[PDB]
Amino acid sequence: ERLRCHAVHVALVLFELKLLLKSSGQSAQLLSHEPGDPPCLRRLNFVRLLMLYTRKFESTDPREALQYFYFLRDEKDSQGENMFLRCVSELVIESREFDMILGKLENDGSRKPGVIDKFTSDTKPIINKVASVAENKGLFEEAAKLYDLAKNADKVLELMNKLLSPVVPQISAPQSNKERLKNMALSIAERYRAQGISANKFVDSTFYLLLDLITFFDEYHSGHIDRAFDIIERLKLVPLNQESVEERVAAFRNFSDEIRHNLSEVLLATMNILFTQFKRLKGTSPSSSSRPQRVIEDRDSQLRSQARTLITFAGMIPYRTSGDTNARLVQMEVLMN
Amino acid sequence: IQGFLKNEKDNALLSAIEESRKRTFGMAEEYHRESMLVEWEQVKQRILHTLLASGEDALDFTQESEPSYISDVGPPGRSSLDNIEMAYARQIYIYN
Amino acid sequence: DPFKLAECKLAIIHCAGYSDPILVQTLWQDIIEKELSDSVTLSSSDRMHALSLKIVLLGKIYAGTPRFFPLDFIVQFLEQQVCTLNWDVGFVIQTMNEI
Amino acid sequence: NCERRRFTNLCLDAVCGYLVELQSMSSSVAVQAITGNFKSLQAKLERLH
Amino acid sequence: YVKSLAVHVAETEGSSCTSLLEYQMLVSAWRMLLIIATTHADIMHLTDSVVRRQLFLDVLDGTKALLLVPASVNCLRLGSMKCTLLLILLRQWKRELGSVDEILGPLTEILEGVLQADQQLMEKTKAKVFSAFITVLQMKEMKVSDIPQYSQLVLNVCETLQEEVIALFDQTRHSLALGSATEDKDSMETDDCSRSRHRDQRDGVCVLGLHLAKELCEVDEDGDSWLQVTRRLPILPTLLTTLEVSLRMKQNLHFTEATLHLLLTLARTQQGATAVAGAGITQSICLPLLSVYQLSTNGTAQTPSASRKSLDAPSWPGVYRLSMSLMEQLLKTLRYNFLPEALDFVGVHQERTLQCLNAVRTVQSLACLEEADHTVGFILQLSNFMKEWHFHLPQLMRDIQVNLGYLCQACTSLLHSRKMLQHYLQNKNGDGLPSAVAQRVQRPPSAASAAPSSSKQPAADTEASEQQALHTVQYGLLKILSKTLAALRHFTPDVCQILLDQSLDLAEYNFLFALSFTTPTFDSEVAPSFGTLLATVNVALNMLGELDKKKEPLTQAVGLSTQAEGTRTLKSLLMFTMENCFYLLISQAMRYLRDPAVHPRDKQRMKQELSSELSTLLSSLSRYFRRGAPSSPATGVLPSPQGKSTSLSKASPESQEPLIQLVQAFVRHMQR
Repeated sequence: ERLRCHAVHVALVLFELKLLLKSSGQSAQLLSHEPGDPPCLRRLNFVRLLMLYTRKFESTDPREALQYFYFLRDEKDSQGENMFLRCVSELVIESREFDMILGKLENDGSRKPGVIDKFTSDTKPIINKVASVAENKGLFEEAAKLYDLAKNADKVLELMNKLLSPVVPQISAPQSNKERLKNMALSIAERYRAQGISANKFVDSTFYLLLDLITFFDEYHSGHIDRAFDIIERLKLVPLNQESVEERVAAFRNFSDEIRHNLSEVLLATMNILFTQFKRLKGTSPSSSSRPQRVIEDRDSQLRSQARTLITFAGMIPYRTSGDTNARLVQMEVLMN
Repeated sequence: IQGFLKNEKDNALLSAIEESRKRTFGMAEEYHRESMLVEWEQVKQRILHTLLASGEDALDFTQESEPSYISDVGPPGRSSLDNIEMAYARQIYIYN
Repeated sequence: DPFKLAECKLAIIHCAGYSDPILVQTLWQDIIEKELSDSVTLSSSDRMHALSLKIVLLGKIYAGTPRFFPLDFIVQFLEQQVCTLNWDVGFVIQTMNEI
Repeated sequence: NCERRRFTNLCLDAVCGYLVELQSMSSSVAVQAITGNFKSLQAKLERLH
Repeated sequence: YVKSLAVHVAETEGSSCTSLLEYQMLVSAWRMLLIIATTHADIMHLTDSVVRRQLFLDVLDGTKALLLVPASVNCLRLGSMKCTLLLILLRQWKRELGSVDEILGPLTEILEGVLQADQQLMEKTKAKVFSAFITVLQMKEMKVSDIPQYSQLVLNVCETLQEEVIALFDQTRHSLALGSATEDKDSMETDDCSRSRHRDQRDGVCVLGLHLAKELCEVDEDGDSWLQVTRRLPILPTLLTTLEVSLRMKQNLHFTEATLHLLLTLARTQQGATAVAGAGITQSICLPLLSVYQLSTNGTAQTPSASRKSLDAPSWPGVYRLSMSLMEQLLKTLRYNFLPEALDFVGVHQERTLQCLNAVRTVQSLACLEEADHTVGFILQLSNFMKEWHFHLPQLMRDIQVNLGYLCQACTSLLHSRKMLQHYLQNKNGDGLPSAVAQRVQRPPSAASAAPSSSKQPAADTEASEQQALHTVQYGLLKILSKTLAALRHFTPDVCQILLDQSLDLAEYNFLFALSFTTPTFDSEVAPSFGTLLATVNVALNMLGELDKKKEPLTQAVGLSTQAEGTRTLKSLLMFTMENCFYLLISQAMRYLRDPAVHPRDKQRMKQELSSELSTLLSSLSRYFRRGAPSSPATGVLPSPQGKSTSLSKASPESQEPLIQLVQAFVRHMQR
C-alpha cells in the first residue's frame, strides 16, 4: 500500500526510457509472460498499473489522473483505439467534471477550453466518445451538452426531442423537468438560429414543433386559451374544418413518434379550448351583448363543426389514443350542444 | 365402422398436439441443457488465460491488508492524493 | 348497385364479411377509374393528389383486412395508369407508403 | 429493427438480379443510366448491413 | 368427379338444385372409401404416391370450393365433411406430400372462408383447419419467407383465439356462479344435441389455436412479425386473465398447459420475454399456482388407477413444471429485469421448492426427476444473484443450500449403486400382495411328476425396456446432480479468489460439505462430504468408462439419428458434472484449510486424505484424456493415412485440459 506511488513513478521512468516490457492486452494480469519472450523475463500491464493507481483519486483529483493517463498518449489496444482517449473517457464519465475537463459552451456558443486542451489540438473525437458513453449510460442531458460542445448538431436534437417528448404536456412549474428542458432547448435554438445551424430536417422540424407545442400548452395552462387556439391553427397538427381531416390523417403518418405520443393531450387541450369558448359564448347574456344575434348563432355552429372535426380526426388516427381520451372528446361534444 | 370413423377424427385432431408439446418440452429442455454446457467451456478457457499468465506456481500473494466497503464511518472528507502522491503528481505536472 | 355506389358496395361486403376477389378487384377499378374520370378537369399533380387521398383514405379501412384490399392488383393497375397518364414514378410507392 | 438485416440481404440479392437483367438488355442511354442507378443503390446497401 | 361435383354445387346454390341429396350421398361414400383406402391401402392397391398426392390435392381444391361459399349451409356442411377427410389424408400421408407450398395457400383460403361463416356451425371446422396447419408446419423446417401471407395468418389465428379465450373465460365464470352441480354418473344413450360444449378439449378451437400460435412463433426468428400482431391485439393480457382463473379453479387443463407452452416459446426471444413480463405474468401465475399442488386436509381413499399413460399426458404437475421452466427461461433472458419477480416467485413457492429438492430422496419416478431438474434449473439461474437473494430471503437461501447438499448425496449414492437403482425401480413396477409375522427356518425335499405342454418364451424386449428406463433415470439423476453442483458452486467463493486473495472474508460462505472421506450411503440423514464429491468423480469416470465400451459394429438398422447426439450431450454433461465437483472440492477445501476454528489435526488430515485420492483420480483422468476427449485438437491428432506432418505427427498434440492443471496445482499446494 505505502509503496504503490514509487512503483508507478519507477514504471513511468522505465516507460519513457523505453526499458519497460509491456504486456500486449488490456485484460492481462499486472505481471505476465508472453509467447515469444525468453522465460526469465516478464512484462508489465502498464495500463492496469495506472488504472489501479488513479482509481484512488479519479473522483476527487481528476485533474492529475488525466496527467497519469497522458503517458498513454502513444499507446493502443488490439482494436487500435488510443488508451489515453479510452481512460480519459472512463475518467470523465465517473468524475462528472464535464465543464472543467472537456471545456464548456458559453452563452454565445463559443467553446471555452478545459484541462484536456493541454493534451490535444482537437477535442471533438474525445467529446463525442464521452457523449456516446454518456448516452449509453442514459445521461441524455449531459450527452446533449457534450454533442453541442463538439457541434455534432443533429445528435443534440436527437436527444432533446426524446427529452422533451414525455414532458411537452406537463405543467410548467418552477424548477420542473419541463422548465429545465424548455430553457435548455430554447438556449440551443437561440445558438443554432444565431450561428446559422440546421440539421437532419426530420429531427430539426420535430425540435421546433416540440418547442412551439410547449408554448401551446403553457398558453393553455395560463388560461389564455384563445392564444392556444391562435397557435394550434398555425401548427396544423389537428383539423379545424372537416375539409382538412384527410390532410392531417395523411400528415400524421409523416410526423415523428415524439409528435405522435403528444397528439391525444393536444386534442384534449384543443377540445377544452373549444368547450371553454362555447361556455364563454352561452355566458355572454343578450341583456348586454350588443352584437347582431347571428354573430353568436354563427359560433354556436362553428364550435360544434370544429368539435366534430376533432372527433372524426381521432376516429381516423392509426395510432392508439386511449379509450379515456376518446370518451373525453365525445363527452365534451355531448356537452357542446 | 362409425366408432372407427369417430376414432380417426380423434387421431386426426389429437396427435399433432403431442408432436407440438414434444417440440416445446424438447426445444425448451435442449435450450436449458446446451446453455448450461456453453456456459462451461469459457470457465476452462479462463483457467487457461489465468494460469498461462502467472505460469507454473511463480506469482500468488496479493499481500495481507485490511478490507473496506460501502459501510462504516469515515469523517475526514474527500481529497485523496496524500503529501507524497501530491509531491509526485506536482512533479508529473512539471514533466507534462 | 342501382346508383353504383362502389365506395358503399365495398363497405357492405366488408361488414357482411363476404369476399369474392373478382367483385373486390372490380370495386377497386370502379373507384379508381371514377376518381380518374371525375378529376379530368384538373392538372396531373392535382389528380395525383386526389387519387392519393381517395386510396390513402380507403386504404386505412381495408388494409387491415387484405380480403378487401388486393394490394398486388391495386399496385399493377395504378402503375399501368401512371405509365399511361405520364405521372411520376414515385407515385404508387408514396400512395402505399402513406397507406 | 431486426427485419432490416434480413431485408438488406433480399435487397442486395434482388438488386443483383435486376443488374443481371439490365446487363442482358440492348445498351441504350436508359439501360446505361438505370445500370448506374442500381449500382449507386448497391453502393449504399453495401453500408446498411 | 367428386372434385367437379363439389365445384358445380358451389356454382349452383341460389338455384333450386334438385339432386343435392344424391350429390351429398356420393361425397359421403367417397369419404368413407378413401379413409378405408389409407388404413387398408394394401387391399385397395392404393400404393402409388403420385395417385395419393392427386387424391389429396383433389380433396383440397374440392374442400376449398365448398368453404368459400359462407352463406351456404349446404356447402359449409359438405366442406366440413371433406375437411374431416383432408385432415386424415394429411396425417396418414405426411411422408409423400413432398411439397408444402401447394398446401399452405389453399389452407389459408379455406381458413379465410371458414372465418366468413356461422361460428356455432364452424367451430367443428376452425379446429380441423388449425389441426391441418399444425400438421403442415410440422412436416418441414420453414421461415417467415416460406408461409404465404404469414402476418395475416398470425392475425386471423390471434383474432380467432380472442373469440375462444373470452368465451372460455366467461364459461369458467358462470361455473363460478352456478354453485353445486351433481355427479350424474349414469346416462348410456347415443349422440343427440344441446348438452354444453366444454371449450377445454384437446380437439377444441381454443387449444388448437394456442398450439398453432406456438408452431408459428417457432418460425419468426427475431419475433418482429408476431410482435406486430400482439401490438394490434391484447391477446397476452386476455390469455393471462383466463390462465389466472383456470389455475385458481383447477379447471381448463389443456388450455392452461397450451398457454404455458406458448409463453415458454415466447420467453426464448428478448422481445417475447419482455412482452410476457410486461403483460404481468408473475401476478397471473404466482398466487394461482399455489392451488395446483395444494392437498385438501380432508383425508380419504387414494385411487390406484395410474395405468401406463404417456409422460406427455396433460397433468397438474406438468402445469407446475412448465411454470418453473418459464421462470427459469424468463430469468435467464431478462436477469436483473426479472429478478424481483423471481424472488417473489421463489418466496411464494418456497415449500414446493423444498419438497421438490427432497422428492428425489423418496420418489425416483421419471416425472418427479423432470420436476426436480426444472426446480434446480430455476435455482441455478437465481443463485447467480446470491447477494440480492441473501438480502431478501436469508432463511430460504440457506435451506436451499442444505437441501441441494442432501440432493447431491442422494443422486451420487443412487448413480454409484446401479444395483440399488434397478432394485428401487423393480420394487416400484409391480403391485398387490400384503402379509407380516416373522419366524424362521428349515428345509425340503421331493418329488413327483408329470406332464404336459405348452410353449411361450420370456421376451428379451422386457430386459431391453428395463435397461432403457434405467438409462433414462440415470440421465435424469445426472442432469439434476449437474445443475445441483453448479448451483452449489455459486454458494462458494471462486477457486481463483480463495487461493490468491488473503483478505477475502470467509463468514459470507458456509461449510456445504462435512469433513469425511466415507463413500456416500443412500441414507437419509448423512450430510454430504468430501467422500461424496470424490464418489461423484468416480461415478462420472465409470459412466464415461462404459460409453467407450459400447463400440462393436452392429449393422442393418435404419431410422434413428438422435442417439448420435445423445451420445455427445451425455459426454459434455459428464464433464460438467466432474468440473463443478472439482470447483466445489477445491473451494470448500480452501474454506476448511484457511478457517481459524478448524482444528490443526484435521487440517493436517485433510491435506493427507485429499492428497491421496486426488492423486489416484488424476492418475485415472490422465489415463482417459490420452485417448482424446470430443474436441478439435483430438480430431486433428486422429489422422494417419492423410493429415500427417514432420514425420508421423498430425495437427499439434499435448494440449492438456486446464482442469488437470488446476487439480495438479492444488495437489502440489497441499503437498507443502
